[PDB]
Amino acid sequence: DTKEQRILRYVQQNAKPGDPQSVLEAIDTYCTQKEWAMNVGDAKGQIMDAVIREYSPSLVLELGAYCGYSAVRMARLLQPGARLLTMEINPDCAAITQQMLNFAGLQDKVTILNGASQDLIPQLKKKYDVDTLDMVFLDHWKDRYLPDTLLLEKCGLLRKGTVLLADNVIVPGTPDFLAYVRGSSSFECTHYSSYLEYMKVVDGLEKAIYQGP
Ligand SMILES: Nc1ncnc2c1ncn2[C@@H]1O[C@H](CSCC[C@H](N)C(=O)O)[C@@H](O)[C@H]1O
Ligand SMILES: O=c1[nH]cnc2c(O)c(F)c(-c3ccc(F)cc3)cc12
Ligand SMILES: [Cl-]
Ligand SMILES: [Mg+2]
Repeated sequence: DTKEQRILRYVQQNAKPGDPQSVLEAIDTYCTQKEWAMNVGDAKGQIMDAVIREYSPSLVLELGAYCGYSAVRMARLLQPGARLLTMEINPDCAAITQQMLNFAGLQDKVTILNGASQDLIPQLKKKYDVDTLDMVFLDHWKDRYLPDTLLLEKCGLLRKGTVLLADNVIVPGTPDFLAYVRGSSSFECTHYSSYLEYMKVVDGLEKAIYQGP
């Protein structure tokens, strides 16, 4: 078995079905005590929670699902009828994520799409009936943050006030993306300093609010 299978089994055997908080706590326990994994984690997760509560987004797009930790984190704070779409290139992880969400009782709020972000983003309007996004969580791969931001804009998926929230802007780091959004009059940016999940290593999130062309 894989690390990701082991995380899912741990949740299944140490959390309560239908209880998102118990799922997050189980994942965080496993990943602190047993095996590190690239979940956004509790420290940065608390910042994400504060952002989600401030904006109450009706439609969120996540890039990079992994085991479903961040999807659970966000979806448990969505209002009735609000929705999360999450894109995941690795089919084994897409299946873990789906099972994680099912266990948490969040499956009605989330659509887990198996494919590359750069291939799926251009299909959101016609295939997935999206108009514009209220929030984007970028947490897939550092080198895709800038290209996928520019693709989102090309595809007409951003509106005035769309919130981009980017993980790992310090470690592994996303220098092109940061230089771009911080230098562009089309974004208003704020940095939230924190720590790499499960580690005493500095990391941070960037919030970049789209301001129109
Ligand atoms: N181009 C791409 N499109 C979609 N998924 C991608 C991708 N490149 C990498 N990924 C996926 O992005 C994930 C990064 S880890 C995601 C962690 C998750 N957001 C959490 O905090 O719980 C991996 O599962 C990886 O397979
Ligand atoms: O590739 C990633 N995608 C999404 N999130 C990540 C993450 O949160 C990480 F900490 C890391 C990471 C991996 C190894 C390290 F030594 C440090 C950070 C990687 C990713
Ligand atoms: Cl943490
Ligand atoms: Mg990350």
